[PDB]
Amino acid sequence: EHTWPDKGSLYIATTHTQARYALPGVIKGFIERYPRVSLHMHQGSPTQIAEAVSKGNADFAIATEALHLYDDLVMLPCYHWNRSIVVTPDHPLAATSSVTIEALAQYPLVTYTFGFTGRSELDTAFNRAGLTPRIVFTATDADVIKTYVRLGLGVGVIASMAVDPLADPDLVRIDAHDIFSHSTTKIGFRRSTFLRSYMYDFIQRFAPHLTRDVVDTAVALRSNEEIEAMFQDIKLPEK
Amino acid sequence: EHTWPDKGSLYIATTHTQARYALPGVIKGFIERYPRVSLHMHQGSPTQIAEAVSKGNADFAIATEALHLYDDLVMLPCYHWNRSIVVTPDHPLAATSSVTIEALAQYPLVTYTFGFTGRSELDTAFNRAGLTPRIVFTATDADVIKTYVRLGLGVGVIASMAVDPLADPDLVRIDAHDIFSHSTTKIGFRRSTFLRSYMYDFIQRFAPHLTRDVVDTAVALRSNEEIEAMFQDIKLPEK
Repeated sequence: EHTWPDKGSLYIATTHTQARYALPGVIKGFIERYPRVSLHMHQGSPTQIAEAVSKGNADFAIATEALHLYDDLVMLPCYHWNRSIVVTPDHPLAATSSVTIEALAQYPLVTYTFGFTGRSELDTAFNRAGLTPRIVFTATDADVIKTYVRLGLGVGVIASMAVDPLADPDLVRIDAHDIFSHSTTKIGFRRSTFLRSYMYDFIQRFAPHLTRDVVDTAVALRSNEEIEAMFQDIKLPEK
Repeated sequence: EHTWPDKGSLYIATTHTQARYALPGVIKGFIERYPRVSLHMHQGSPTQIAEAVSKGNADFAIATEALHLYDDLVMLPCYHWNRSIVVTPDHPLAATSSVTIEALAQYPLVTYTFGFTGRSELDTAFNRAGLTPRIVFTATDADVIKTYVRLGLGVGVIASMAVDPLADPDLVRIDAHDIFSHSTTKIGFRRSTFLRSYMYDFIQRFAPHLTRDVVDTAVALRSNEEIEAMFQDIKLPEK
């Protein structure tokens, strides 16, 4: 009754973070809406996702910049996100009134894999603070990070969207927005890709401010930098 | 009282599957046992894990062959594992008395990422059966695979060790051991790595049949093939 007969395919390339926490609700709304649209989703590295859209068979890249690198893709900012610190309750950090980055760097760290899903913002942060991060555990998944934090491997740094006190009781969470710069999740595709109505639809559903009018305009800019500044006077979604 | 004062480091490179399901209990037993041993664990692709041990800073590669590719690593078989089919209960497969591969290939598939964690055994299987797999979703993580299966993207093929009816109620599981050949998880390191007592200890704890005597012998074989046939007359662990 309220579905579309639109026929086609939607091939998306994304990371674990998006597919796990950002995507499922959207995809559910989409697949129900567009039954004759075959949906594909393939997890890979920022470099692999790039390839898949730049050279391969993917329609859309959904990743935190970079990327969707470069460059030679139309990039549209979707939302901002940052990190939380996860530890065990008898950890020293859990008992420190306000946690600085210096107090954090005294400890072994459990976090995302190199380059990354917001790791380079972490390393940049440590460099800027004249500090050396003791990285003990790297993984793509926030689920494994929690496990190893739970058994005492170290301090966990993950996306805040990957934290749930009802799904993760007993791990203490520490908001670290004033420790790390935020990350921007973006969406993109080749300039030659014909934008179907279900494509705009998916886009707007993932990023509301990305209406068909601003999407076509952004395409016409021929610059992902000018697309970014397009939204500098509004507040992007935060997750 | 029952711990060791042994000082050193254990740098391991593995996949999501091992770190999530095979590793945590072992690591927990290890870290408690060897407090002055700094433990590292880094998730990556079979090729990245190889590099890390062949050229990088990793001590041990823990991965399903390949690898731990090649070759130029000492490879020791740890255990055998196979796949299960996960679907929703009103799925046609869930209602088919005994599921063949042909009946499986009629459906969109949700599984591991290319090359892989037992995916090439899947593709080989389909090739052998003169069938074309409709791969819709690839991921490193069995957790995301379940989610997308749950919302109806397709049929899930995962490691059986990643299935738990108490942790995953309402997804029906289909044992597919007679559909796919099993996979062998292996462990390895450079010939030049000095084997510490905590290293043998970790090894034997991950693979009981890998005692210090069979480990040193395997090292002396100068062939990972001859190491494999060493255990052809015993039954390796199955998970």
